[PDB]
Amino acid sequence: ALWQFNGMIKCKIPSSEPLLDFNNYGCYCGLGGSGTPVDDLDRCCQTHDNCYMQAMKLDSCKVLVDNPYTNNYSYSCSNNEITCSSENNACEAFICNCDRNAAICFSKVPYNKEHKNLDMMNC
Ligand SMILES: [Ca+2]
Ligand SMILES: [Cl-]
Repeated sequence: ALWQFNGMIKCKIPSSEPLLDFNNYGCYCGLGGSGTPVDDLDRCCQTHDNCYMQAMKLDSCKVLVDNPYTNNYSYSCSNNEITCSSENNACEAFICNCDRNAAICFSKVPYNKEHKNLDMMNC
């Protein structure tokens, strides 16, 4: 769920308020998306959106209203490393992996302030 994703991003980027810094960025960082990613961070967000789409294709998520932004899962942050838990069931585990991969991706790409609150005519 969004709560866990926020904490994962803070795990990798301890100075951030992720729900501010990484929402309404580019064409993809925020709910849904369109167009061509404007930079590698936006591409991280495109991949994450795609991962949530793939998740929802799984029968294990379809059985539970396991909507990735609201589906709680278990993970830890320790020494700024994210670990998804073996106690997660299949849908939860898939979402946790999507979120972990995106958090790591965000932490390894430039953050370009010119792409914050981008005009969608760019998308
Ligand atoms: Ca999105
Ligand atoms: Cl990690």
